[PDB]
Amino acid sequence: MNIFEMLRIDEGLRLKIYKDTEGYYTIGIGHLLTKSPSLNAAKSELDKAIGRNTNGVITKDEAEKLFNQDVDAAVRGILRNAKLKPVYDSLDAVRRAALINMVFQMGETGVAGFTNSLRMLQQKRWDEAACNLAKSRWYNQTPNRAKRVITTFRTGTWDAYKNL
Ligand SMILES: *SCC1=C(Br)C(C)(C)N(O)C1(C)C
Ligand SMILES: [Cl-]
Ligand SMILES: [Cl-]
Ligand SMILES: [Cl-]
Repeated sequence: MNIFEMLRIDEGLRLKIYKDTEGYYTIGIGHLLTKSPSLNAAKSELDKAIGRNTNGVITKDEAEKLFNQDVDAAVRGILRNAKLKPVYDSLDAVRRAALINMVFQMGETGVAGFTNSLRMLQQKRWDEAACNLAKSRWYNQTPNRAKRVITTFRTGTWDAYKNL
């Protein structure tokens, strides 16, 4: 298991524009195109992202390219952020993946806002961090995915992603 395999499980793979859990136009492996309710706007974002006039459909290779960029962007976002960087630096490799996962899903600013959870993570109070993380819109809206990510922070193992 690694961050790519982890996010691939959590995000799935779809080669045609679809709406994510929040109803936003998305493609590939959880690549958010736009929050605009306009399919045309989403298609424009897609063509720009891929560098060609797509019929709202991409190849697996193209999906994986966007995915690579997006994982890179999440890590980059964590390292540039004054709140996220110290937490990330304090974590082991498995828990680092859990933090990247959160940033991939909700964005740098969103995760940076989890002040109390971040402190507990920094303190290595894993059970307490786990409980605090669950007290969120994130957990309530995507409970199975949040449970997997939280289990990863709680245990520092890939147990939540085995047999998946
Ligand atoms: S997060 C607080 C709780 C814990 Br530690 C367990 C035992 C899982 N619970 O049922 C809660 C929600 C009270
Ligand atoms: Cl998805
Ligand atoms: Cl992009
Ligand atoms: Cl879920």
